[PDB]
Amino acid sequence: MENFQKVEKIGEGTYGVVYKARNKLTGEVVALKKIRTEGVPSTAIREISLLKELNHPNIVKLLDVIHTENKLYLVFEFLHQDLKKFMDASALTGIPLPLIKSYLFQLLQGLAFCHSHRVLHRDLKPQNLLINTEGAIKLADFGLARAFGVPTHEVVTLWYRAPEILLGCKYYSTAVDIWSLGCIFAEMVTRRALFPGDSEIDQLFRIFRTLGTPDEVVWPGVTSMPDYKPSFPKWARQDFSKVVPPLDEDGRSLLSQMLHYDPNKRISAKAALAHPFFQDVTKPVPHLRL
Ligand SMILES: C=CCNc1nc(N)c(C(=O)c2ccncc2)s1
Repeated sequence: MENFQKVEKIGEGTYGVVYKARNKLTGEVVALKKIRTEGVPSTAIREISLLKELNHPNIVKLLDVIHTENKLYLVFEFLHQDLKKFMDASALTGIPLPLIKSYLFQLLQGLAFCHSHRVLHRDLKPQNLLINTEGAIKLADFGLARAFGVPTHEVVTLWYRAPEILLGCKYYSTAVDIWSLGCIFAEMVTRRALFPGDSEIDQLFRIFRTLGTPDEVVWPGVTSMPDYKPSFPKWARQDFSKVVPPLDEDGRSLLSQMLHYDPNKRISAKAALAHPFFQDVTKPVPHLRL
């Protein structure tokens, strides 16, 4: 904008570009997202202005929404690093379990809050989980699909997409976020993406190959879904101890519940917080190189 100075470009999206900026007047440093077009749909600006009220310590604060000259600016509190970068930097050593558990616990708290207020993220990924030096981790760049929908030179990653979305479900439930967070949990533990699909069908088949091709037994209604094909190959579920070694049984149990095929059987964020895995949760600080 004009009340700001683009320190640097910190991100790219199909929607818009993200900049680290400094408020010429208040001096506060923020992340600024710029978006495209002929009048900007209002049904969007309303679901957006509503997110300005969704305040929680584990949700990146949306400071302002500014619609001007066919441009939409979202001003957010700035964090210094995202989990994707932190994982790459911790890849040789691995994030210590206590920190993984603390991050998973905080993210479930952020989701429990969003979900209790009927708001879904829809596009959780390491790149939009932001961390600070205080040991906090926060949810950012909400999918605002209910605000806009589902999305140059920016291929959308499908690695964290819940199976019901890939199968063409018309209505997303809060379970899509739990699925995405389970995939992230597995990735933090193993230091490798759980289901790195490079196309929608490849994404779906990688999930099937690991968790077994779903059927009416484990997911009632699955065979009636829009993109379900009877011709899908039938893979047997793989031994789950092979999925996230060396994660302990409490962690494996919780992950397995976050990855249930049936959105109705999938654990909620609130129930996940009560899982035995968090009996010894603590809040360590990460070592950050900024
Ligand atoms: C991760 C380091 C840069 N600092 C950031 N800080 C914040 N708050 C960021 C975002 O809210 C964000 C917006 C749109 N897409 C992705 C992230 S990015």
